[PDB]
Amino acid sequence: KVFGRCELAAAMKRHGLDNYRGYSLGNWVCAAKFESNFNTQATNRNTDGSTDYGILQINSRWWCNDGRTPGSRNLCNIPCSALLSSDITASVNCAKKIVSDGNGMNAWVAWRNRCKGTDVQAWIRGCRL
Ligand code: NA
Repeated sequence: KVFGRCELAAAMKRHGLDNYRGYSLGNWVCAAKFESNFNTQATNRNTDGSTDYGILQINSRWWCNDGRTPGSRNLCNIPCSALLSSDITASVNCAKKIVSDGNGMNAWVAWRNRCKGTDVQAWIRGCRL
């Protein structure tokens, strides 16, 4: 599923991401734009041979099982394929664990390089929330 910007903002807010660990809704929408272009089916191979899955490009090195990432963990206890669903529940639940790990949203390199310190409220502008 390719989410609309406000459509994804509504879904992330319903699932309790607005101001989760102090990160406003616009930070999460901005991360999703540059990670996945709001596409739940996005997959991208990392150089280390792990893969990133779904709207928030969650890595198989630590967070989900894809059966092809030697020496990896599955700390969200989910198949990585569950991170591609049109229903973002599994992605959001797993993102809450990631952002709680100690480095906040710096875990998402695209957030750090493209969203951090910017006017992220622009990403929820015009949305009925
Ligand atoms: Na894994």
